[PDB]
Amino acid sequence: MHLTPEEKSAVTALWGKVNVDEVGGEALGRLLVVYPWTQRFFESFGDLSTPDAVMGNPKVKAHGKKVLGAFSDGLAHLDNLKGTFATLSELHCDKLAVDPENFRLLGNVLVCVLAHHFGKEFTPPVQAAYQKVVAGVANALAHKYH
Amino acid sequence: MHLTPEEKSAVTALWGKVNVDEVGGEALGRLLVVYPWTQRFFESFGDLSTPDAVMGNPKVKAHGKKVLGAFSDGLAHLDNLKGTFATLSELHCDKLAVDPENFRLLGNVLVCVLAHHFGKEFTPPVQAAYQKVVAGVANALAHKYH
Amino acid sequence: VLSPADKTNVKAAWGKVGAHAGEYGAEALERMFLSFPTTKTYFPHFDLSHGSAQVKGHGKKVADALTNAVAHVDDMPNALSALSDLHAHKLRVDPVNFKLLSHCLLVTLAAHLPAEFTPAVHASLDKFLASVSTVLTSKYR
Amino acid sequence: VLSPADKTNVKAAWGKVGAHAGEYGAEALERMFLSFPTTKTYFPHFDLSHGSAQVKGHGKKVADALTNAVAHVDDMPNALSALSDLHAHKLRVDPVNFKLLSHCLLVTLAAHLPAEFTPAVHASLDKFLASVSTVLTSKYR
Ligand code: HEM
Ligand code: HEM
Ligand code: HEM
Ligand code: HEM
Repeated sequence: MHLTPEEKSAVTALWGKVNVDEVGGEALGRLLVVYPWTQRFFESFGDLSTPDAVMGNPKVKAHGKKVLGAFSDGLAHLDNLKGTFATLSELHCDKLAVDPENFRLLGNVLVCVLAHHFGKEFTPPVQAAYQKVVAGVANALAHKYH
Repeated sequence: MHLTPEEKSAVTALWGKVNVDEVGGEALGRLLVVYPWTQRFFESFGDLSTPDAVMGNPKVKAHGKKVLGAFSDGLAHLDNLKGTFATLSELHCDKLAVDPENFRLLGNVLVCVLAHHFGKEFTPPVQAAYQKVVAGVANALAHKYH
Repeated sequence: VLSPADKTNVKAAWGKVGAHAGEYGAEALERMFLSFPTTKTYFPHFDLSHGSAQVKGHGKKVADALTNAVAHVDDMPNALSALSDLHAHKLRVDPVNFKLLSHCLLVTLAAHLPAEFTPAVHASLDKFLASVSTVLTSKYR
Repeated sequence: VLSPADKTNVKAAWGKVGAHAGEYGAEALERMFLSFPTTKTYFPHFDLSHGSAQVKGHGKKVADALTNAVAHVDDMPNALSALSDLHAHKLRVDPVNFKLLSHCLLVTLAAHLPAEFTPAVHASLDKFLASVSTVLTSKYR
């Protein structure tokens, strides 16, 4: 990453306050609602016919927690996101056929969820550091596509 | 810059056949014509009112030749684009204030120009190598923005 | 296209913004300049420092136009004609930048309107900002 | 919006494509698969090998749709309604990919129509593909 010790600390410190379970379910759910076309990958989850049906779907909530989990662990390898997400990158390419653009949509949704949650705490400088992390993660995840 | 040896050879082989004077003027002219908003940086160039006015403007031709010149030099240091383009990156940001998205538009127009010029010789695989190259140059020119 | 639900959602959210639109306008810009520094290339004549009067001023202008847009949600193209003109023929901002401002505007609303920033209102606001972006860039070429 | 000039330009260049539309459709796809590998994620069920009949078959369908759009240049939203529905509801291709194909289509035309691919026509063809992409993506949300 091209994070400043100061930027690194900021990320790290707010993260410490995150409930991954809740932020994960909310980020994935919002994605499926704001950008409806991302639902193409989750037909097996059930009914995503409404915001309510999406936000309430337990399969969604649990996928969300799985996703933020892996994300969460990547924040511990901020100096080598590439190496941390290599296998996950191959998987998303070769098995899931997920367009990496989805990685970027999620990232933005994630930033909105954090703002939502931390109000005042989620200052311009703090968002700037997070924008750098979500972009970095999306890049690491898309790195092994071929 | 995932340039395979064979991709690098292909880039190099075709570049050998290019008349930079000519290609430079066509690529710049075509940019000002296809994306007229880009004309914002050249109000001192005179009449850009029509395609002939643009394509034929001695000022557009001279600047195009300058830009492609710096690009050709870049092609000789595919290994170190960032180093190669650092002072130029700095200038475009600090003095000229050129949004880096302009570097990507120019890259795409250049690819179209190469196709125009080489016909069948600009094969699917050759286009793919140039796509990597213009992206690499666009990124090197944006590296010093802040 | 904005559905009736969408138009409702937007008018509501914006309703809550009220007398703070100007400050939210200013906050959205600050967040844009820090997060997407390439956007600064369009304000070389500004003092982009924190709490700059130019930025505040501009923030009000932007906020006001959004207000006007919400008010004429049914006739945006007509309500923003002059602004579409200005951007296409004078400012000539690259279309990609509109997405960056839109994004910073959502984050700002989210951070100030917790209760109101539901997933359904988020979806509508996003669509809205997209529509406004389309209108402001429709006369580019 | 497409001007009369643009309309003439597009009928003119497409006119020349004639009977090779099919083949140019296939080649544009191949260029896209090679330069923007991420686009492949939408054709996991395809044989994307050089000279694949699946790609050939597909190129033909894409070209038939463009040809249809040219024939109805004054009513594109209607002429392509069905395809708009398909992409929005079944295929659900992310909008960014439309610009990638558009680009490969332009490279293909340039490579085959040296005489007609003038700056003016290049500009018109680009506005055209962007309008086609807009229609195809209009019902996404
Ligand atoms: C922050 C970015 C992301 C991370 C870290 C991530 C991580 C993961 C992980 C850890 C798994 C578990 C699968 C396994 O290990 O076998 C998974 C599965 C999956 N992901 Fe991703 N993912 C991300 C983004 C996305 C997005 C944006 C989508 C689609 C919108 C997506 C679609 C899927 C699908 C369809 C599966 C398979 C779930 C199943 O087996 O039912 N991922 N991802
Ligand atoms: C391949 C990408 C590019 C390269 C290698 C390049 C290179 C150069 C060079 C060598 C100069 C002259 C430096 C000097 O004056 O000291 C220059 C100046 C300039 N460039 Fe770039 N350029 C590129 C893209 C662009 C684009 C896309 C634009 C605008 C759309 C742009 C806008 C300008 C302007 C406005 C000037 C100064 C013109 C003047 O002398 O008044 N450049 N560029
Ligand atoms: C949400 C979409 C936007 C809206 C509603 C908007 C609205 C406005 C308004 C109301 C003005 C002032 C008009 C006047 O001075 O009478 C303006 C000017 C301006 N806008 Fe846009 N804007 C938007 C997006 C953007 C973006 C994304 C950029 C660039 C990143 C931008 C760059 C500018 C600049 C440079 C000025 C002139 C500032 C000055 O010199 O005072 N705008 N805009
Ligand atoms: C203007 C650009 C495009 C046009 C004119 C177009 C047109 C079409 C047409 C005519 C079909 C066949 C429908 C049928 O079965 O009758 C189709 C299918 C399809 N398109 Fe699009 N399309 C465009 C852009 C895209 C892009 C950018 C992608 C993704 C990279 C895409 C992905 C697909 C897929 C996956 C199918 C289904 C293929 C199959 O399973 O046979 N399309 N498109």
